[PDB]
Amino acid sequence: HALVFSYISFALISDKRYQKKEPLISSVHTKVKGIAEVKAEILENGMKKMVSGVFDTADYTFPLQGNSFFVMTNFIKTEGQQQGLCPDFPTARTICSSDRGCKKGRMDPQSKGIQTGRCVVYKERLKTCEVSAWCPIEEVKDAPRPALLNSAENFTVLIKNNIDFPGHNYTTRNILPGVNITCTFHKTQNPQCPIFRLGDIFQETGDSFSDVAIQGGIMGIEIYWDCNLDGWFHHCRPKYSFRRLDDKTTSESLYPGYNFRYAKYYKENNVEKRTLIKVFGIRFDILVFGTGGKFNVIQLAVYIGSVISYFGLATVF
Amino acid sequence: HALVFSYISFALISDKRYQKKEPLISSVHTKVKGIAEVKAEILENGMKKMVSGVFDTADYTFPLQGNSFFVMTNFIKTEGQQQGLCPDFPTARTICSSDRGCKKGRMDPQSKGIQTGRCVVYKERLKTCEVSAWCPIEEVKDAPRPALLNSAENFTVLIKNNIDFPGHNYTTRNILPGVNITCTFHKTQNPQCPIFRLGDIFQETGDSFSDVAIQGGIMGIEIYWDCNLDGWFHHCRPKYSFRRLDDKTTSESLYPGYNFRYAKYYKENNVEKRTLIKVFGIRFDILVFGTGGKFNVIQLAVYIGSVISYFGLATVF
Amino acid sequence: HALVFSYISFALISDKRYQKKEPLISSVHTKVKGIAEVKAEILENGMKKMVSGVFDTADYTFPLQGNSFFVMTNFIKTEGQQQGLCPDFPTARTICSSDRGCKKGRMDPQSKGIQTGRCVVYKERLKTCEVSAWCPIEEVKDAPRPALLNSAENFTVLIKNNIDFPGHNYTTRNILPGVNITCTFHKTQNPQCPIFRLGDIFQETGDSFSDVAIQGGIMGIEIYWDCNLDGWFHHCRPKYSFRRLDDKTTSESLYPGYNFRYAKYYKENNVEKRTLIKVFGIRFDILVFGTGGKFNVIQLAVYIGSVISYFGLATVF
Ligand SMILES: *[C@@H]1O[C@H](CO)[C@@H](O)[C@H](O)[C@H]1NC(C)=O
Ligand SMILES: *[C@@H]1O[C@H](CO)[C@@H](O)[C@H](O)[C@H]1NC(C)=O
Ligand SMILES: *[C@@H]1O[C@H](CO)[C@@H](O)[C@H](O)[C@H]1NC(C)=O
Ligand SMILES: *[C@@H]1O[C@H](CO)[C@@H](O)[C@H](O)[C@H]1NC(C)=O
Ligand SMILES: *[C@@H]1O[C@H](CO)[C@@H](O)[C@H](O)[C@H]1NC(C)=O
Ligand SMILES: *[C@@H]1O[C@H](CO)[C@@H](O)[C@H](O)[C@H]1NC(C)=O
Repeated sequence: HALVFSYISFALISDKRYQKKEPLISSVHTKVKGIAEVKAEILENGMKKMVSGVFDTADYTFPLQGNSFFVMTNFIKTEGQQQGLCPDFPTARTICSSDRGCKKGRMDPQSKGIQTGRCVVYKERLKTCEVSAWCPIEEVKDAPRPALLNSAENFTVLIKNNIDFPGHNYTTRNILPGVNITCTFHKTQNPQCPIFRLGDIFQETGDSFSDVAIQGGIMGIEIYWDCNLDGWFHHCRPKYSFRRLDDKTTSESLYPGYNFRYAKYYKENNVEKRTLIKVFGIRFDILVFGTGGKFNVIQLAVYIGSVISYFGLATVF
Repeated sequence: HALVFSYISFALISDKRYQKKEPLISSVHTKVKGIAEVKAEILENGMKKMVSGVFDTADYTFPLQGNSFFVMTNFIKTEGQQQGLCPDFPTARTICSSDRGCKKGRMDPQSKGIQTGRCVVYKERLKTCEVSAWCPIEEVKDAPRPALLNSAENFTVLIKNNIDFPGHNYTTRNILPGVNITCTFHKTQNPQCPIFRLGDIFQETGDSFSDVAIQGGIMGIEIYWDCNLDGWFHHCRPKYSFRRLDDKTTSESLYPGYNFRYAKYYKENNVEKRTLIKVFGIRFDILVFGTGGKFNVIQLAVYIGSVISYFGLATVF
Repeated sequence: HALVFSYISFALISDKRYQKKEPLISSVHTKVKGIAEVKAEILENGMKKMVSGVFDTADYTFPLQGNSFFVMTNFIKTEGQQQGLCPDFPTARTICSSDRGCKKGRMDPQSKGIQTGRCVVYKERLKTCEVSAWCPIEEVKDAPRPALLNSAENFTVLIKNNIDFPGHNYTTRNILPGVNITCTFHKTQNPQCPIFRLGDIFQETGDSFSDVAIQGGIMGIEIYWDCNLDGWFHHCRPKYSFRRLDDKTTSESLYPGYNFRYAKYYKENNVEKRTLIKVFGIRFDILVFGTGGKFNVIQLAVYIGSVISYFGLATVF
């Protein structure tokens, strides 16, 4: 009988039924470091071109917005586009035998322009449907074989997190004072180091960083706060985990990976022009979840409220 | 008497008091499709101008940041601005009879520059207060009558959501494998289709897409997760709803609609210049709320704790 | 004895144990107003330069993304950078006595380029390690003494918040209809005014706006919703508080303040060039927390469930 009430008291102790718990408030500030040297050969419009250059922080990333940041790992440039008419890029949907194959005004999800209803030669007696759009249309080409910014895994993101508990008067930050900032997070050797190498993140989740860096993906950093605001036992430290939020579908229809089309408008020869940059990379979403706990009498009097009935039926047997 | 305890047991079953519930973690990835052909006539500075051009994804949208994305539906361009002095645009506040009407250094919330304290002619013996700013000052003109990118309603946003339950070992995604991705969400015909036409969203909420697209607004996509992590009955699917978060005030003071001023800096003739683009559109905020539920003994022993007292008083009558 | 049951009933009344509480859904829309006149003298590469110009909304801010916005308060420009080789900027780590001091391919976290392994003169027989990068390398210089956009504190952010309670059928907005929008938030004189002067925010938190505006920081706006969805007593208004989320470390290693490196690519003389803008400012994170409360029988029958045991043991004494 009494051991049953020690099981109730156990449920209280271990389940922290005596504590009030409150959802944590998270603010995030991330600063990434590293530079990537890009020397590769890439064929554009059937002509080989040499891509050489250095990429510093400004060239491959922007500031954190909404608790997530992005790291361009690959890209494709289509310079000199300008408003006009041009034959769409040859694909199963763009290729026409005669003017009747193209319907004027038609626009297909794969096309970047509105059809003109006319069939015209793209190259060497091979005709696609003419469209109106930014010309010439970007190639329906795959990303470079090895990701141009393959060095991305060697980069290091420094994460600084500030968690607040409105219910209590308690606020704290990921980086406690006086810690040795020279470190690299390790599941075991540096569980509280806020410097994270990207390749390490991809290994922890068991995903090859290069593969994802070719077409892009969405990684995810989780920060757990099981904080105890009690004077007796008080613990409040983060728990870093890693999960690949990216879907990994691998189906043209579900737009696999992570990539977006960036536009850089400029004027040349009194003409309105636009360089189009298809950008691939990993987007890192930082997910911070917390629960603050303190001693509460009302919760112990309600838990007592249930335990006194449980006690009456326990004594009835 | 016993029917009272069947009412308690009912409250348990229907209220899921036996389950532990946990807040869901949401990651969002949105890819929008569609292109808008813009041919319209718009008067700038008293002179008619012809706006013709095609707008692809890159021209009217940027990537999702913070679980929300934006779709430019209208705009106004003020090309060639450069640092200098110019007479402010004529309005009830800018118009002066004499140099005494303007105070040097004064800046009014409607003005885009600091007054020079001098009264100067803007056009045809009509004087406004001279200011220092990007010159010439953007017209205090209304947005184009029909939204230039009125085609926006025909666009389709594909939403991909990944929800995780840290408490459990359970993670899932909006798009289950093998589904027919060729679809358009319908309240009844496609409750799980993640392709959403914008016009459909505006109809569901009962707002004309054109009206909002003229001056801009903030729409809102809600995704409900009432997931049951029990082995007996396990359900975990999203519930799409639509709500217009935009205020719809219609008062100059409350800055109605959604619009922002974008700056494009460029150099011409060894001069620093800036094209100013007032941008109008709908911002789409994706709100994902979830609750995961599993069987918990401590909660059933505490609910039992209350139900045994309720039982004692029920028997006392 | 009975006073004990009035203490239980008190815990019910004051703790609102009879109510079901639900987490609030927050949407935020912020429009900032103000313009800053920048006239200052700043030395670049050992030569004095005069920075004069006006800065309107477009020049110093972008739209809210993820419930936070940014206000550039200071900056440093490095115009004309272009891909090439150049001697790194002289610092304790870049300075070399001989070619042996530099290792080819080496890249240090402070460096913005990959070393060429060669020691070259930066200026006046003082040699740094040659690197490949955007040349010339940005100066390792401190921000301007008084923040160029020191006027930032006089700016006014208008915040418009829309909170929804999915559980109930209840939705509301920060700005109730018909209120006098002409106001400035005051802890006591305007607790519901949604116009916030920045300097006021920094004073409330007890931080000098100028100091933070020199190197940058992360401020934080909190909006409390302790809403009561009961018909008897119904209150649903926001509670504005201010907290400095910024860390304030003041250690080179922890990247103190708030600043990022922005890149503006342009072409000159058939050459690829890049103006680099180190941007400093305050990022304002808007934290909205809410709890909606209504009357619930199941919660009053479970609280009664605990209170009937508490009653039995109370009577046992
Ligand atoms: C990344 O760094 C490792 C050393 O940690 C090096 O062996 C490897 O070659 C580097 N890879 C790239 C692409 O820079
Ligand atoms: C930090 O740790 C590294 C070794 O990981 C050591 O070389 C360095 O001296 C330490 N610095 C401080 C300040 O403790
Ligand atoms: C949008 O598409 C519909 C067909 O679904 C068409 O009737 C309508 O004219 C289109 N409107 C615009 C502005 O493209
Ligand atoms: C998907 O559904 C459409 C009809 O809505 C049909 O035409 C198409 O063949 C289907 N595809 C698959 C793979 O089921
Ligand atoms: C800010 O405004 C105050 C008046 O409210 C004025 O006294 C002060 O000089 C202004 N400072 C700047 C930097 O504009
Ligand atoms: C708003 O209050 C100000 C004083 O703070 C007053 O001058 C103005 O007339 C008021 N406007 C309205 C519409 O109440």
